[PDB]
Amino acid sequence: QTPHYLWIGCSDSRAPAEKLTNLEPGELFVHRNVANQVIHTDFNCLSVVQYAVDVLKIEHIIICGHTNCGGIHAAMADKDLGLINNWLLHIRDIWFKHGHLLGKLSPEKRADMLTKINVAEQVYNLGRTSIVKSAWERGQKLSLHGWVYDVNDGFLVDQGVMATSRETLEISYRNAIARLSIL
Amino acid sequence: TPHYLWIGCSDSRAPAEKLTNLEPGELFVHRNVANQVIHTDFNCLSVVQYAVDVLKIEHIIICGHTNCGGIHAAMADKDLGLINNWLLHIRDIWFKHGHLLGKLSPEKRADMLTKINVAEQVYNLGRTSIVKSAWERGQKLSLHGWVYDVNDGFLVDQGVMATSRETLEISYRNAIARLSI
Amino acid sequence: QTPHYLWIGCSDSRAPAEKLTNLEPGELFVHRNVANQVIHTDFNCLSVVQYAVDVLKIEHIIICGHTNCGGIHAAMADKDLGLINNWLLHIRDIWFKHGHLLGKLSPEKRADMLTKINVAEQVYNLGRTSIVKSAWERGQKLSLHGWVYDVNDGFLVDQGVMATSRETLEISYRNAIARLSIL
Amino acid sequence: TPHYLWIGCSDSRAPAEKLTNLEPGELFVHRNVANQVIHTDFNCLSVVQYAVDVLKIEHIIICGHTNCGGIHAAMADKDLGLINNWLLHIRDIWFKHGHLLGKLSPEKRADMLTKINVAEQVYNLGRTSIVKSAWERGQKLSLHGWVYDVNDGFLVDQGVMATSRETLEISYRNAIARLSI
Ligand SMILES: [Zn+2]
Ligand SMILES: [Zn+2]
Ligand SMILES: [Zn+2]
Ligand SMILES: [Zn+2]
Repeated sequence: QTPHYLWIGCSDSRAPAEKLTNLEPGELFVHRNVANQVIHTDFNCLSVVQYAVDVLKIEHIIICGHTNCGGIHAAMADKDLGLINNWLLHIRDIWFKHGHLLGKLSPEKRADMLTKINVAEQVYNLGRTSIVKSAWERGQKLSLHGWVYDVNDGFLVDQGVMATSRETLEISYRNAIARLSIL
Repeated sequence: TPHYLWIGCSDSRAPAEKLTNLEPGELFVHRNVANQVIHTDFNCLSVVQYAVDVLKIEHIIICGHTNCGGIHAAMADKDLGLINNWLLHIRDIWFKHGHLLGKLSPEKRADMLTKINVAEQVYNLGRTSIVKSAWERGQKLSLHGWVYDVNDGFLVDQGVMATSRETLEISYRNAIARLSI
Repeated sequence: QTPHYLWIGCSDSRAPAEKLTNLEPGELFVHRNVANQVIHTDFNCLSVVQYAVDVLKIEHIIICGHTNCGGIHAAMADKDLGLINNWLLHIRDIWFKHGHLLGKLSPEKRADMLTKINVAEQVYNLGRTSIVKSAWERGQKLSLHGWVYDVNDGFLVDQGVMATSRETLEISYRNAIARLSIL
Repeated sequence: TPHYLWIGCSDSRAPAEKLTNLEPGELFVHRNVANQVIHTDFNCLSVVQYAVDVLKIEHIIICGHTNCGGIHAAMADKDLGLINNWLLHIRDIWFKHGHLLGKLSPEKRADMLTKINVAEQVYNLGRTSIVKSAWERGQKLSLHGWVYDVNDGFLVDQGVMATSRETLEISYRNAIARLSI
């Protein structure tokens, strides 16, 4: 009967999409990876993103991050854990990009802050893929969402990110970071 | 903290999550089109590293599934941009086992390839430095490969199942051998 | 003034394209990588392949392998040399694909045989990229060549591979392997 | 056997091969659009491993170049399929240093970004496990980053040049600092 909502969660056995949502079982494409990333040059993910947009003709993509997250912790620490270092170097660039903002916060609160920046940045990445641009620019309906789940509090009434167009992607992304920067 | 890594297809019809009779939080999931493990795919090899090294998983399960979008698309003849690149890896497998699959009926192929695919992905899994090393340092790691027959409801052990490189060769070679009955 | 011929050689300080060819300096796009591969899911290469076909509008791609080659040797040996193992696992699949044929040859002669299979297989890969298919199928001129260079003998008057269309790619590829199999 | 690894752009105008005044056979070349080293790029990281570990190279040079196809295409606004994905990494760099590049003239950006790019690729190079490890086992490895100004004929030391992680920080930070004169 076909799925209508793509979820991109973290491999960290978190965002049991199934369970966190509770919508219609069978209408949820899922992809999971360490720190729930959308990297410009990742076939794996983009391939999913493609199948979901072009083929299954989906109109929603949630990227969902979470707090107390292994990728983020791994990303912030130094242990060279092999391949995963490469993968997380992308997250470390995000940390550098917002170093100033993060660069003044109880270090405890930094992991959770970075979890949030990240969800914004991946939506921003997602939104700049040819896949998605093409789709919008050809008049197809597609909405993007960035949410952060916490095991204690549920979903944070945060600067979510929300993008239904190239123009809205921008505002949203900016607003998101703008909003996170206040302290 | 979880003992299994599940590697499923993005196609939505395999919710291992309950299927099994195990748990969540004991389940560390990665899902991608056609449920592949590609030699040079950082996305997935990354999931497999965190699994094997950080969490110290004991079982990695690759789960294929019948009438699968990915599999069908692979044999379809029509460009879908990026997804085609990703699916060429499954075409290579298709060609590999061509004779076998010619000796077969057009609509029955779908399913066969689904099986073969699982076999082949496990062989890929088991040749990764990651896995070959868990093994050499004597970590307990078993690799399992199943197809979910969405039609009959039940899963199905394909009996690829490996615990070492030697046990990897035997299952793989035996599986391919068996799928030319 | 623009280039008209893409060369894909081996990173093994071999196929100094420049020098091996001697055509018009400035009209040679080059990419090099270990064992001179064209992998289905490699952005790096495909990106070059794209720039060259779509943008610079090239009409020739040589993939050039060579004999006594580090990638091939590495591929055939067992030392786990880290990342490169992953990369070469692709070459090892080619070895498995032609195991029977290789599987009866003075083991010395195997490395050179595999060097040749490889050049065929990469052309075959190249030829099945959307990039190239799209190009042909839209009536653009594009020729593909697979040659093997030897330091002692120069270019082997071998089953080269040669493909100007989807249909010719096939014949050529088959003919190539067919031809290599005789002993 | 060779002592240098050269990492150039595919754009054809940088034939390091003679440019230098060194040699071939002492030169192990990898060329790709916009002369990038991406964190998760197996193609290139592979060249860099073979270089550093197998051949035991002493110098890795990343060479950018003025009016570069890749750089221009990055700032162009027009989809070119796959190449766009690859070029988003250079857009991210562009944005990163946006203010600097706004404070600048439309046609002069081209060149600046070319410089910045080199700076940033070297920083990428120097954060790879591969390189960070050569260093910890005390191998001699220096990383250099140059722009070839095709117009004036001459190369140009950008004076990113690193021999350790600490020496990597200093050059990088100093370079960016200097390119906001
Ligand atoms: Zn996580
Ligand atoms: Zn499927
Ligand atoms: Zn070579
Ligand atoms: Zn260039």
